[PDB]
Amino acid sequence: EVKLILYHWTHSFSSQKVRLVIAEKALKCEEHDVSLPLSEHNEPWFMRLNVPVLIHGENIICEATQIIDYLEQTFLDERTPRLMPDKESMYYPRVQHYRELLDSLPMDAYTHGCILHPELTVDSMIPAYATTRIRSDNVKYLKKILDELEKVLDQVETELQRRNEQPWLCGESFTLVDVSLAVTLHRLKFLGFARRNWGNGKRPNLETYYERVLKRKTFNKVLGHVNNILIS
Amino acid sequence: EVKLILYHWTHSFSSQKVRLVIAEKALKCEEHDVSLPLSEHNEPWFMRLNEVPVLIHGENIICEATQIIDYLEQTFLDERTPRLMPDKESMYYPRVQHYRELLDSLPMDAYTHGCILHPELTVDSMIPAYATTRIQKRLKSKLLDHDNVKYLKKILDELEKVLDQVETELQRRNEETPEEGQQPWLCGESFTLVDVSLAVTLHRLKFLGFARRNWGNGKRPNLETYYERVLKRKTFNKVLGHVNNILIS
Repeated sequence: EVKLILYHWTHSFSSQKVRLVIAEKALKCEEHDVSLPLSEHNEPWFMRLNVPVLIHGENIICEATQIIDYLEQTFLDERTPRLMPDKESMYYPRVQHYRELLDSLPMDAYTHGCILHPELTVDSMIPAYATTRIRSDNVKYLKKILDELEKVLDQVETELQRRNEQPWLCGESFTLVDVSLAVTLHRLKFLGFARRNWGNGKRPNLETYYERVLKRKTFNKVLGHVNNILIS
Repeated sequence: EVKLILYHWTHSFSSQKVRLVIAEKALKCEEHDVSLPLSEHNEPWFMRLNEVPVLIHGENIICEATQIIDYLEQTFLDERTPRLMPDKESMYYPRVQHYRELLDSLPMDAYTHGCILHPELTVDSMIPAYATTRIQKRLKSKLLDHDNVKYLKKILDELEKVLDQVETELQRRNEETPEEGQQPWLCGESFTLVDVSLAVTLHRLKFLGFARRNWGNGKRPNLETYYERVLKRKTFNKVLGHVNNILIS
């Protein structure tokens, strides 16, 4: 047989997307978490959120987006679910529009702007002493990108509204745009930007979506513990 | 110790640079050649030229040759481990980094595609002729061939201009060196990354058949001497000794 091999950091955002796509497709994959609990400077994984790789026979693929595209285009046995509609399908141009819009969110900026200036976060799951340690980019820049997020989240909420006409974001099937949405939100919850953008009083369809995928078997099996700082 | 793991294609240009740097620094590395003798269409390595390797070192994943080579030079710093780049503050650094960029910017991919297509522009190519034969419309494809040939010529004239500079630099090194004694490499006495880029480039042009155009029979004699000298270098032979022999899988 031909082995499928993945070298990744368990807590890297992009790696989470890749590993969830692997479970959503029911692929056997030999996964190697190369990260270490404590660094040489004695730091745990939630301190070091500063690219994964897939080896499949003769192919080497790098960066999550490229690994996911490789997976979608390569495993086409009928039993293997598709997470993307046919390239000439009516549905592709919409799905790919949200997928690009979600895959474009500055997660790097969010995580760095959560440790710094934690005032903008609410119920952040990162210990408070990271803020002190990391203070040895600016609030102006950070507020902006947070407001941009609202605008993006506004689009998701409005598009999510269409519920009975249960479905997922773009249709009946769980698609690649759902791994981007699911993993994005779970990270925002870790950073403390969840209460700011949904919950009681705000975006009820989005609050229902987030809670629904926490109950999903594949998501739970793959990302159930990634926000638990007690686990290496 | 912490393992060095390398996934690569033996015959890819970028894998060749990385593997040679590993051997020049005398690093232990678990190397995995992912390539297959025969493809799904039952084709050998010399049929299938079109490759980005990855290095796993502890917690680091590094992809692409230049980035892997920059990673090696910067992290492996034991006193017994050779450096292939002079200290950033050396007289020599700007000269080395300047040729390093000049060589690492050559479109090797376009040279190999333009060899499989349009072999009439190659001489004594080592790729079989039968690789080419396999690889309102009438006037559309005619215009593509014309544009691709114009491009291929252009980049081959650029190669010559790169090789003219190398030849002149090797002339400076020959004038500085007594003919009895240890001959320098491109930028000085030490073998540097720019020498691994140059060696692997020249070996590859030889394979594609773009050597006789650029050296031999009086043209670029220092470069010719350089090429023949690096074929005898121990690490080069150990690592690349057989990468141009289509009889070996």
